[PDB]
Formats: sequence, C-alpha cells, structure tokens
Amino acid sequence: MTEEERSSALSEVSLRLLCHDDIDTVKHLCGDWFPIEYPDSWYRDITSNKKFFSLAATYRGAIVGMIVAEIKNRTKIHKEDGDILASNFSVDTQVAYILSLGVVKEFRKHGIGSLLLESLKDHISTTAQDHCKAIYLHVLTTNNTAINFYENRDFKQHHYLPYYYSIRGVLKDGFTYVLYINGGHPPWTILDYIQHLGSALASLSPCSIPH
Ligand SMILES: CC(=O)SCCNC(=O)CCNC(=O)[C@H](O)C(C)(C)COP(=O)(O)OP(=O)(O)OC[C@H]1O[C@@H](n2cnc3c(N)ncnc32)[C@H](O)[C@@H]1OP(=O)(O)O
Repeated sequence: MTEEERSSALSEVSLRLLCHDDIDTVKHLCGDWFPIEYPDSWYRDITSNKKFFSLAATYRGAIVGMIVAEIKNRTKIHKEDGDILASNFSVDTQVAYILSLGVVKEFRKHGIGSLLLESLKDHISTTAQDHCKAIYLHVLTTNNTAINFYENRDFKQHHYLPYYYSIRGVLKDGFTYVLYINGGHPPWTILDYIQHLGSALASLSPCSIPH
C-alpha cells in the first residue's frame, strides 16, 4: 500500500443527502437490511421530499448506510405514540422520528451507525434546537442488535406495540424507543407529578427552604 494509497483512503468515506436517483439503490439495500417491506411510496418520499432528513454514508461513491428522519410538530405523532411528550409544551414543539437506520452488513461494527445517529443529532441542533424535544423510533421486539445499539446510546423503551409489523405476511411485535432532548419529558398529571416531586426535592436541606 503506497503513501499515495493511504492519502486517497482519507477521502473515500463521506456523507450526503439522498436524491431521487438513489431510489433503486436504496430499495436494494433496504431489502437486505430489514425483513419488513416498504411500499414504493416510501422510497419516493424519503428520496425526494425535503421535509425528510435523509442522510447517506458513502464509500467510494456507493451508499453503505443511511438514516432517514423527519422533524415535525408534536401533533403529527401517530396516535400509538401520542403520549411521548407532555401536551403543555408549546404548540410549536417538535419531535424527530427516525423512519430508518441501516448499514450494509459488511460494514457493521465500525461506527457507521453511530455516526449517522450523531449526524442526525447535529442536524437537529443546527436546524431545530429551539423546538425539538424528543427523538423516537420503532424496532422489532426480536431485534436485539438494534435494541442494544439504541439502549447503549441512552434511548429508553417506551411502548410495546403488538403486531406492529409484517414479515412476509406474518405479524410481529414492536417497541417504541425514545430519547428526550432539550428538556423534553413525558406527560404527567399534576397530581402524579406532585407525588413524584417529593423524591426530586428530597435532596434539599430543610434549612435551605423558607419556613
Ligand atoms: C428505525 C430503526 O431504527 S430500524 C433498526 C435499526 N436497523 C437495523 O436493525 C438494520 C440492521 N442492522 C444494522 O443496520 C446495524 O446493525 C445497525 C444500524 C443497528 C448498527 O450499525 P453499525 O454500523 O453496526 O453501528 P456501530 O458500528 O456504530 O455500533 C455497533 C456496535 O459496534 C461496536 N463498535 C462501534 N464502533 C466500533 C468500532 N469502531 N470498531 C469495532 N466495533 C465498534 C460497538 O460494540 C457497537 O455496539 P453496541 O451496539 O453494543 O453499542
């Protein structure tokens, strides 16, 4: 391996947004990555609609991983996950949904998935720090590799969703995972919250509190 070969290697991996020309490649990869099936509309939307943050990692120009997400108003969360954020956050409050994350199997366990997730966080910080208060996604309950990846990155299991998915026509369970950011938190009734509060304030010395 020449020094010239070493220098070249440094520009080989890069990141870019998806485009419409990507659709056929993205379909092939997704067919490998996920045992579920996405409709044609999904591929067209993720590649072409600017509302999505669709980010590819490439090696020698070829896509080797992607993360696809949507930053959207809290009201757009689907009903099964409607309880992710407290409803007294501002009407302008947003969340980020991860539609998809995948890395070609050959390239796994080199940090690509991690960098894609980090890039989405960086994009949120750049674009929507004022309003985005959670990141959420779904996995198959059987997907230990994904579960571990998310749990080790501080996402927490939020809901159990029975028969959420179809693999070759056979229904399979899912989980919702959530990471709160920028002060996001789940809904509480006031009465429940005040009960919880006693544990939170316990650390305060009685002497420090006016009485
Ligand atoms: C909407 C959804 O989220 S769908 C669910 C996610 N997608 C899938 O399950 C599709 C199939 N699976 C995949 O595509 C991959 O397995 C992914 C996306 C889950 C992870 O992608 P990867 O590129 O392998 O992730 P990454 O390399 O960052 O980290 C994975 C493991 O590799 C290890 N790792 C990280 N960096 C390195 C490294 N530099 N060298 C060796 N190992 C590393 C860590 O042990 C990490 O382990 P952990 O998961 O226990 O924390």
